[PDB]
Amino acid sequence: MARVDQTPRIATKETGESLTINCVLRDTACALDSTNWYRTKLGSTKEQTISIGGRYSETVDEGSNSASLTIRDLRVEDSGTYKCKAIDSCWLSREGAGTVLTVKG
Amino acid sequence: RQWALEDFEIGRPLGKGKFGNVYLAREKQSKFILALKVLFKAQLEKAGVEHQLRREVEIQSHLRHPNILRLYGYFHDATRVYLILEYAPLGTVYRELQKLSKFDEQRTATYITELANALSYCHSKRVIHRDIKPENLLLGSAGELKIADFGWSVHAPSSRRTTLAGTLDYLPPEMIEGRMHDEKVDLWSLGVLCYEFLVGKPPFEANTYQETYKRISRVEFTFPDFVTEGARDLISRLLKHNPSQRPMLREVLEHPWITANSSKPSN
Ligand SMILES: Nc1ncnc2c1ncn2[C@@H]1O[C@H](COP(=O)(O)OP(=O)(O)O)[C@@H](O)[C@H]1O
Repeated sequence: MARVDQTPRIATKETGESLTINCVLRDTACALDSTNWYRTKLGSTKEQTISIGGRYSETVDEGSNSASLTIRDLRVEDSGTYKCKAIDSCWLSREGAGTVLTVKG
Repeated sequence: RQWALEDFEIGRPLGKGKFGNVYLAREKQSKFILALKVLFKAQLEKAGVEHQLRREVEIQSHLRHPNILRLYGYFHDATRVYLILEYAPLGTVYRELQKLSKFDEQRTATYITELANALSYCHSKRVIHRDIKPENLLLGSAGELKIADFGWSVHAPSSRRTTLAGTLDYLPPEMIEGRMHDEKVDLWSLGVLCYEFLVGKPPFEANTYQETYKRISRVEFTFPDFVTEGARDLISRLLKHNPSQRPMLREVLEHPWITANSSKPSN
């Protein structure tokens, strides 16, 4: 039953807009206190880390066992699949099912 | 967590780390030899590094490269975390440097090539390393270098106060001056390593912290006479105060001194 709900599952945005991704670790006492964010750009096969800073910001809410990623001033290059991936406080592997983002524009 | 201690035969300790020992190990069904690193959770938490290590281990789990120590998996019990690691039979570059005092140009150029190949693969995944020290480099069965410390970051660009205390010797100016830093820190690291490999000591070594700090900030280093023109050139290009003036990793890999002396190629 323990699981990560990542929302939204699908996002279509226009250039210059914003996207917020939420990941919530549910049905476990394990804490989601340190998530890393990853992206595989559309067309590519290469999974990259998302660097925090600039257009990319993140928050973590201890009380709700969640973390979020916000990307500002969206570009067409940003199109791709995003995931939260983490090792929770129980040292167990956790990952969201992903957000498929398409930017047009 | 699917792997468990009974999946492995345990042999002698390979070493003692800050938070536990590393053991020689063997997976029972495949008889594959590996290393099992034990960390005491309480010890990590008291050191305030437990959160950071979980971040670094997650990052490490994605890195598959001949010159990056492979993390096969991990598991835990109530008091310990166990990291299942690639076994590096020839020990640390640090110990090799102690044994040999310094490295010849072919060994040095080959290590630098392997490091640059690793870091190039990392940069392509938007992953950056922290300071790279010889003690955190291991040697595989054919003597191939492996970056082994999981010292990965996380944030780029960045202005966030580094533990400056510890050892300054491997930090770039922009980090000790509290300025912004990004992947260009890895090129500085390559310069310090290229120097230490050839000379036997890092270039900004001083008797006091304050002195070392000034040497780095002002980029004050000199070469022994035996260091050749080609090595001096490469090291001087890497140890630029201005991070943007440092070469690309591809330029390192293509430097005449590297191509003349390395026994390994790019990628
Ligand atoms: N994967 C490995 N293969 C072979 N020897 C290893 C491996 N990992 C560590 N060792 C040996 O054990 C020691 C373990 O300490 P290290 O991993 O450096 O611990 P720390 O967490 O303190 O950095 C190393 O100096 C090295 O000699």
